[PDB]
Amino acid sequence: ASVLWFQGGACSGNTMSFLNADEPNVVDLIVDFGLDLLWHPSLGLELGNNAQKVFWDCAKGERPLDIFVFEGTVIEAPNGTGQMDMFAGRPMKDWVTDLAGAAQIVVAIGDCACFGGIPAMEPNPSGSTGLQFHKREKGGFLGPDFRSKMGLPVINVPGCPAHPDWITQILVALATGRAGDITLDDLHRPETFFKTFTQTGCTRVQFFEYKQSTLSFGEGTRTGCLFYEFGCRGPMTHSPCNRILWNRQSSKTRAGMPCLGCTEPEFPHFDLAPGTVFKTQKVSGMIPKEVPEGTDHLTYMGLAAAARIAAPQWSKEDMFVV
Amino acid sequence: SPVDGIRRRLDDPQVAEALNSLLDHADLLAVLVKGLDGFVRRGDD
Ligand code: F3S
Ligand code: F3S
Ligand code: F3S
Repeated sequence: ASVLWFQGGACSGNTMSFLNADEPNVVDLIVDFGLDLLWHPSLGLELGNNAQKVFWDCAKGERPLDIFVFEGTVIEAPNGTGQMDMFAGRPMKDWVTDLAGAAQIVVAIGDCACFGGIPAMEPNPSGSTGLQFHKREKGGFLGPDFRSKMGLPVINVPGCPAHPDWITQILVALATGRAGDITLDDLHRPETFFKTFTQTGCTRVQFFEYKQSTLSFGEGTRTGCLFYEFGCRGPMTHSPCNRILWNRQSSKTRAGMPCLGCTEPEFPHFDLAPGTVFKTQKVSGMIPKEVPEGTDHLTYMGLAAAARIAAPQWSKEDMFVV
Repeated sequence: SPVDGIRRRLDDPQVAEALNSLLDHADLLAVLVKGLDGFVRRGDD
């Protein structure tokens, strides 16, 4: 299975995260799983005209392209020319057009590629967009009706960056005959990773249940949930970040950092407008503006009051102790 | 006798039926009193 991994408006974080892959690690994925990595800007040996030969052979159908991985945004500025992202003699968006049209499967890795991500933040100088989404709005660069040659839409492996497993396990599934096991949600994300929430497996959910808030960073995060004071988007964000830990160690929320909802197409949420960074926007100083997914402010708040009154003592003390 | 007078209700069918029904859901009474004890010992909390 040939893989061509291109980077548009990328920071290469998805590649670096991918390189952190374990079980399989990246080398075993590239070699031992029958995935022929044709080229990758961070890893491909070919430069210049040899690399362009590889790209053109993929684009024109001279050689098969099974998986086109795209990382980074599709940069369309200036004026829709895409010349703020010139790659191998073309605007990167033209490469995207050709290769997405050539690939059996197109995988957008990372929010930039999936939805536009950080570069698509206003004022979006690069005219960045995702492959098939611009933020939540379906269509992105390739249009809502784009399908790869295997009939799939762009497989969106979101995250900023995506966790290595979010792509590697998909690649293994494709390589092991389990492509049919891959189900995609409405954002084209693999449901095997994105039916759960970041909160799922968060070490602070018991504090969340009892509405015990982390009050401060550092040692303050030895207790409490980050939802109330730090804008944790865990309960509104689909991800397996607390199921499949980052770097096989931790997750933002475990570590005391609020989930920024990076697997969600709106990321960065509120465009990091003043007062929204590591803060919970609240109505009347008590009611979070955004409640967990599938809840309503009145039942949430009622249950929150009930949970506060019935809170056990341990939920009000440090638990992640030295 | 007073104590034998209650011992007579013990062999009274309807009284026996009700007492045996109290012994049926005795667990629930125990758990509600345990819940009350718990709530009391966590009343400060
Ligand atoms: S990791 Fe980097 S490539 Fe985009 S998805 Fe995040 S800015
Ligand atoms: S339970 Fe965890 S995911 Fe965030 S909302 Fe609380 S720190
Ligand atoms: S910011 Fe992203 S990496 Fe996981 S903890 Fe939140 S979905």
